Amino acid sequence: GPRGCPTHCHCEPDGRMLLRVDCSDLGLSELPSNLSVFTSYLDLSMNNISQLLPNPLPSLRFLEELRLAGNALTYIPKGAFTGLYSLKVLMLQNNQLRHVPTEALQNLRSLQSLRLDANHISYVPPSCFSGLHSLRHLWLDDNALTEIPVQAFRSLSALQAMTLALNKIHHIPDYAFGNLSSLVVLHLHNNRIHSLGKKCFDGLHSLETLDLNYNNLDEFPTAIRTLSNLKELGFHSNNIRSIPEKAFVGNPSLITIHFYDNPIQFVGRSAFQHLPELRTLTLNGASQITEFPDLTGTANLESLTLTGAQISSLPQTVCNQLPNLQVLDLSYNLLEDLPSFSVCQKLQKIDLRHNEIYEIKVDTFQQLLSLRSLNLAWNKIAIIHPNAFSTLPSLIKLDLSSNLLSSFPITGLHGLTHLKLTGNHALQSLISSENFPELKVIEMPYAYQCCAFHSVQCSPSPG
Amino acid sequence: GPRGCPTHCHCEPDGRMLLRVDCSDLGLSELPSNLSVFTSYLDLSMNNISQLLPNPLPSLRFLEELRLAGNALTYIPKGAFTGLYSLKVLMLQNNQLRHVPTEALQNLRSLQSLRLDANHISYVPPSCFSGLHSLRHLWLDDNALTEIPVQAFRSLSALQAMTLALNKIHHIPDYAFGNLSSLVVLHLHNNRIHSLGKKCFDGLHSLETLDLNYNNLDEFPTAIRTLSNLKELGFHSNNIRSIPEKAFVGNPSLITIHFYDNPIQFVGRSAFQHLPELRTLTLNGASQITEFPDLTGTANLESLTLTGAQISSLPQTVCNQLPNLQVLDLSYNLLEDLPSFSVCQKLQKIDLRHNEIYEIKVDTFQQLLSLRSLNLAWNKIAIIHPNAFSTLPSLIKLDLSSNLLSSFPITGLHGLTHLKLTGNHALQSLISSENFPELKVIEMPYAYQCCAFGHSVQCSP
Amino acid sequence: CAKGCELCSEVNGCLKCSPKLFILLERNDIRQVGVCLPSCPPGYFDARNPDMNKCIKCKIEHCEACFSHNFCTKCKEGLYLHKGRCYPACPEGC
Amino acid sequence: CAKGCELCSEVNGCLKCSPKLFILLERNDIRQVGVCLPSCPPGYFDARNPDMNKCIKCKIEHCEACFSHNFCTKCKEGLYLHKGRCYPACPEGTMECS
Amino acid sequence: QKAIIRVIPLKMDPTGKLNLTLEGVFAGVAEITPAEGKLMQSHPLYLCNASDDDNLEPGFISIVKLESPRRAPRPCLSLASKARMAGERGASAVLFDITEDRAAAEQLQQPLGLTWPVVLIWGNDAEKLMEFVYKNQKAHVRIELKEP
Amino acid sequence: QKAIIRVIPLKMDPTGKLNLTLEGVFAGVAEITPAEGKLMQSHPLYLCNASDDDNLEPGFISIVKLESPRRAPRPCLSLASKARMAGERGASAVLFDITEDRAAAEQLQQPLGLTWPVVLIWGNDAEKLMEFVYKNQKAHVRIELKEPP
Ligand SMILES: *[C@@H]1O[C@H](CO)[C@@H](O)[C@H](O)[C@H]1NC(C)=O
Ligand SMILES: *[C@@H]1O[C@H](CO)[C@@H](O)[C@H](O)[C@H]1NC(C)=O
Ligand code: NI
Repeated sequence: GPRGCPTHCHCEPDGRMLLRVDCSDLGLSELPSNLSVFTSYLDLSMNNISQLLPNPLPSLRFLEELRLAGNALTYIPKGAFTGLYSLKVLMLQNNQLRHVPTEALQNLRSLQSLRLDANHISYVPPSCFSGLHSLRHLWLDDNALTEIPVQAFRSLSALQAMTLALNKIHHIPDYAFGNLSSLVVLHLHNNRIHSLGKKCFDGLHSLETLDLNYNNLDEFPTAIRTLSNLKELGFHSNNIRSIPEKAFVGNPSLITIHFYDNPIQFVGRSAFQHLPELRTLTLNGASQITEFPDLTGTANLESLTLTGAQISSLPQTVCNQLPNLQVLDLSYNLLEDLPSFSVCQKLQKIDLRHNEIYEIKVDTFQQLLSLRSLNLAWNKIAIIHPNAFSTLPSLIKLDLSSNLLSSFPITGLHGLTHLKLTGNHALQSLISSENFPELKVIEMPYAYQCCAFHSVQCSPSPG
Repeated sequence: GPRGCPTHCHCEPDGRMLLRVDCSDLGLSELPSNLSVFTSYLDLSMNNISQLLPNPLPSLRFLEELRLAGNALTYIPKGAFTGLYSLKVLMLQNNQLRHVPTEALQNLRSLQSLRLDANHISYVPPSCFSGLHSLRHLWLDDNALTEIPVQAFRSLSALQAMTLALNKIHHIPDYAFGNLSSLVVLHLHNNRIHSLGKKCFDGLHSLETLDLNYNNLDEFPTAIRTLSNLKELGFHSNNIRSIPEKAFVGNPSLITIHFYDNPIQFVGRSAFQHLPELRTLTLNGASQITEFPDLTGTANLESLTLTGAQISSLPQTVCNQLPNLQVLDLSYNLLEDLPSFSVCQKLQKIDLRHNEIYEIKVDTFQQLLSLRSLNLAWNKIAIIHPNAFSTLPSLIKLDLSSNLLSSFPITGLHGLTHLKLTGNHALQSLISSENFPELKVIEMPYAYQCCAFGHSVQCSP
Repeated sequence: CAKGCELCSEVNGCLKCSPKLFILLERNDIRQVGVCLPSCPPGYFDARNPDMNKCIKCKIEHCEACFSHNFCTKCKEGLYLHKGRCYPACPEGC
Repeated sequence: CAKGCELCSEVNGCLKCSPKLFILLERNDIRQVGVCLPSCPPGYFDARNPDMNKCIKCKIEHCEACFSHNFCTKCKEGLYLHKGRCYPACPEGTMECS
Repeated sequence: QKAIIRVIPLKMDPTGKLNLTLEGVFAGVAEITPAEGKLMQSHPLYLCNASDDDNLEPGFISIVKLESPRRAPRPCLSLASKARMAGERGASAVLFDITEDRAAAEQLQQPLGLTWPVVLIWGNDAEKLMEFVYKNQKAHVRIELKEP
Repeated sequence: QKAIIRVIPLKMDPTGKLNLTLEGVFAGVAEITPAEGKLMQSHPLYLCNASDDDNLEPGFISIVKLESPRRAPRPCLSLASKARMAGERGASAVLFDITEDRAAAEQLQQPLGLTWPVVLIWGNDAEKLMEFVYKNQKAHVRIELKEPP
């Protein structure tokens, strides 16, 4: 009743005593007079307010959330917000501020969320945040920052989330965040960063997510060894060329690590030790990788892709470290003699295409009851032991293409839905009577065993 | 005896008084010992010299070229080269210097060529080049530089050629080369450069080649407007996203401009005006380009590729600005109604594949006597006027594929070596009876008018 | 073409928004349509990207406003909020 | 495997040189073989690159030694050397036109 | 070679007589096997590196109406990659309305053998399927795909 | 489909009977016409953008012995691009010895129709051609790429 709405806005009762006022998107300048001292929420988004120099309302002591996003603010006067004793959330995105207000924000002691994203902010006055003892989330996303405002951040010990993404920061010095001991998330993506101090993250005792994606990083960000609580790390799309030995020793809780779209050439054998929370590891094109990585500590990988390197041999015991592996892909390597993948009991897809494999034996794929696909395309495979596919019940797809198979070929297997044999050249002895029913996609080396023979799609060219 | 080769080196007469001495790759230290005072060229490359003094020779009055490349030098003493009065060329690449020697190089007044590449140089003492009044070529290629040594370069007014490539320079400030008024070539490729002063090249009055390739450039290097003598500009493989409206007004002598492998989205219509020396222009993937660029001043293009944008119409007069054009490629655009390409008299290859062309009329390709190839694949291309192929003598290849034909195709063209018609769905009028004798490969929509015939020559399917 | 949308379809609605705006893919019907709004709605957070700003669904158990996909800012009444996730029981102090 | 070469063939000789060295493809006569040398020879200039350093043929008219493909450092006797190119007649100013 | 495509609304008219049957091509990224499912239209931006899986009932058939590859924002993924995603996320089958981006055909050409089938469809049949889907309002349908 | 390959050394031999004959495949990048020329081996790095053209008298046939695509540096150009270059630079035909990089076949597969023919050749025959070309020697030779049978 006595609370009441300003002209054109939509209001709502917040509880028995307070008022939720929405005045967004009715082009305005400075709204009042006659807004209720009992207003707890005030949306002034998407208007034309270029100055709230000629009011404001320092009487709104119950105001929890104030939205001024999407106006034309270029300047915030020292006392713009004096009197807002209950102010929890302050939204200022998408205006045209060029610096963070020097004083207007000091001592807003209840303030927990501050949005300054999408302005033209090139400067953070060193004490502009002085007094923000409750500040938990700070968004400076999409401005014109060129450097980390180290002094100004000193006094944000309670800060839990921050973005500085989409700015132009090119360097992070040691201790740049040294006092943000509560920080959980930090976003620095889409900046211009070519250099990290060796301690630039020292101080961030609580950090769990760290986002360096899309920068110009030159080398692996060693400063992470200190971030013990890290769960999510991103540095994809940089120009990092190697991942060192013991890269992640400091970060045992890592669940996700993104580093694709980096010209990574080498990785340390130890790089991924002790990552019990890691569930997938994929390394494409790490062309100078010679050895197979050690995975002690890292037993819960259910997918492991390591393509395009120069691994010639697997340790005999490799599956000891792969108890839960479901997908293995060592495509485009230098593998000749391969061991028994039997301990890899949960394996259900294998890809060894483009290696230097010549002989598969009884052991190699034995007792892999869950194994659905096996691709061995483009090897030197001459001799497949006759029982080698015997213990492979789930086996649906089998690609033996382009290797020097022949007399003799393939049986005791039979559950197939897909078979590729194309490119096998001493296999004119292409007898292939459909003993095994299940097949719905064949590829035969010679055109003839397609028509020479229930949708049996066949290749190459049925005559 | 007086002319004298040290024990294991190979020597040679230089002129009739002087001696060319090649020691080089016999692991050594200070020695050689018995060096002819008449030695003009001394190669001490690829040895194990880690330290100079006992400096066997400050008596080599006639030494023009000294090669110490590929040793283990970490330090050069102040007087390492005193006495080398004729020293023109000094090679120190591929050692382990961490700074340019503070003094050893000062006042080598005959010195014209200095190699300091492939060291571990992180620091250039501000006076290290003091006195190098003849220095013409300087190589600092492949070291650990993080910044331009502005002071130390102040005193290199005779320098004509320089590399700083393969370092870690991330920024060039205004006036960084302000006193290198003789510089002709400058290489900065493969650094780490994200920022250029608006006047970082002010001073380089004679610069003709400039190489910013492989850096992290954010925006088009405006500081070039001052480089009036520029002939060769490279900034390919950066992260520049647009080329502005009068990008090259300052550089009328440009012959070559490399900017590929940049995510370039827009170019100013005026960008390439007044480049009479440009011979080729290629813009692939500048997807927000709407208009066809203006080429006033720029009449000598013999090749122009502008693919993958949104150009819907060419000005009626476009060939007025293309008198010497030989190759035109406007692949993957939005072209519907196209004008006469007759004024483009020298044209000998055309590619308009993947446009929205429906109608070819008799002007369009008329009087193009040098025209060998014409590709019109993947248009809306329903009609072809009487013989918009009559006046095309040189025409060897014609690709009309994945078109909207046939309601009357054509044979008033007769010399062909290649024809593609594949992908046209109403060309049931597929009655083609071969008045095309010379032709060596074909693509017919259906196998049936294909292979209907029978020195010998293919077709498909 | 729609309010702050600079590229349209009948089938797909909006295809590119104005600079500082966010694109939401609204699913009606059999339909999935592009919409451009200045701030994201309740299920979502704003996610500024250089090529395209995008409203992204807040998927953190019992959260009603997040900062990012992983980090809640306000848990439903009356759960306890600790380090950006939502619990029944507040370990150590929320 | 050859002197400073870290990757070989019989047919192709050298395929990758040690870090700071240059690769020259030496032809003789049917053969074209990779060779690694510390500095390039006379026809050529050194051209350092992050992936592969490479000896490049100095192509420019009457030049005996260049700095780069474009810029001559020593013209044949007795031509005049001006701004890295070689002329018979020295425009505007020992055979080094300046 | 080619694809017949039934369009059965979960309603229910004897003269409207199973209202649309249309024709299309099989795409070489995929296999050639049949499929069946509810019809779901998805925005081409949905099949992008960072989008929210809508987590539909697995087994649906998605229809994607491509846009001018010339006016439109640069695509987040290859069209092959998009075809894969739609299946990994939701279903065999994937239907691409190729009217506005004819060239799609030659992009969805090279094989990578996808368990789910992908079927291209242009001008006049496609024009009616979308006629059926500004909304019109419901809509609500079941699609069968099979070869002769 | 397939390619006959004559190898005639420029050393007098009425008895050195039809001296060497070998077999190979035709690419698909190329056109399948025959060709003839002196035999010249070129390093795979030669066919790189845009190394120094040796400026041989056009009409020679180049043999390129590919290397392990796994031990060897990331290649400067696609193998198709390389095949093009070799011809633009003079070669009447291009011969790729693919013993060590079997997968080349599927890279030199998609057509772009090259006036010059390119012919792939593995283990058996190739081994003898290099037996020839290797030191012992750069032995002058003349090659006929006799079209199919
Ligand atoms: C750092 O944060 C601490 C601990 O919360 C606070 O007491 C101190 O004032 C801060 N340092 C500065 C310089 O603001
Ligand atoms: C700069 O260049 C002029 C021009 O020759 C020269 O005389 C002057 O001494 C140079 N040195 C400095 C430090 O400016
Ligand atoms: Ni920097």
